[PDB]
Amino acid sequence: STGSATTTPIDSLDDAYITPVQIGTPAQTLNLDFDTGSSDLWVFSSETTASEVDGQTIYTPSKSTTAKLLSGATWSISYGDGSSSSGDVYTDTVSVGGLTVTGQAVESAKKVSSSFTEDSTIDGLLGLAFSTLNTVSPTQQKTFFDNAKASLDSPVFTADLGYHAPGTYNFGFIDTTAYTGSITYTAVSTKQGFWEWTSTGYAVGSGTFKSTSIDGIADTGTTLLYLPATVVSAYWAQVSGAKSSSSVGGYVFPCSATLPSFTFGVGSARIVIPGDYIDFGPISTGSSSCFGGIQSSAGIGINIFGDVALKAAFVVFNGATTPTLGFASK
Repeated sequence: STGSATTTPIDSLDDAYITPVQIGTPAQTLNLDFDTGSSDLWVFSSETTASEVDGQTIYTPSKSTTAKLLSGATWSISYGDGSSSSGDVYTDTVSVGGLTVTGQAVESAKKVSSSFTEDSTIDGLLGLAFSTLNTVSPTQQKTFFDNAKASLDSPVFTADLGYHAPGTYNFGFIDTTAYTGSITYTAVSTKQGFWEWTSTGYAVGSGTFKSTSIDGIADTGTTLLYLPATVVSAYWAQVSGAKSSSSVGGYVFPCSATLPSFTFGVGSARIVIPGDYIDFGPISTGSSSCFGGIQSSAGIGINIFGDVALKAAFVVFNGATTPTLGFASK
């Protein structure tokens, strides 16, 4: 089997992407944030505290003839941005782009933190990291991809995120028309539960490539590119007037600037992020100070190849017995 679904930016900045997902019988379609940095499929629901729902579409398990309470199971998750959610668990039929999994754990939120409530466009998350990170207790549950894998034509999914435009998540096949050149594959460590890999270096604009190992994670659920402070300083030093602002929370730059590109290495291959992809717009409405899309990871503990980086590539998440990642230009 295969599946193919369009993923759409939630706003004009590409802050996140939503993909329609069919849950239950008859189908209830929710728009979920596919997140290769986490491993829970959780949804706003008829069980979510009413004051914490503000425009999201909810899953109502009592209206699904295939829903079953997973007795005794609870979940609770906290994300790198400080947001969180928790609740109980049903199993139900879940379909993405024509690919159907029966008995998928659907984690129904009883509580969500304010940032989720405040974002009416995201109805939940669909985790695509390794199932070892799934938070369901006392019996950890598998991700949608883990449950689908054996049925897929090939045990892979691909992320093709758009810049200011829709893109595609495919399951079970590699669309050879969706990228240019060849796909360069690179090793993955699953020791932390992430799609963790090592970039071979970077360049700023037209500058020389610096060969240096940068361990980080491929994370579709993180907006920005978070890299070591040395790398980030070298980038922003090429933007007149850019500075790190402790009050704003990162590097800012004059909105009148033209940003240089940023290149990262994948083996001997190179992925070029155009400068425009690094512009996240005014820090507040009407400001001429703009927020940068490349930020320091120094306070995180891990480097993160988020959407800024991934949307410059066609990315293969290869879930074979020894997982690997592939990157192609597009």
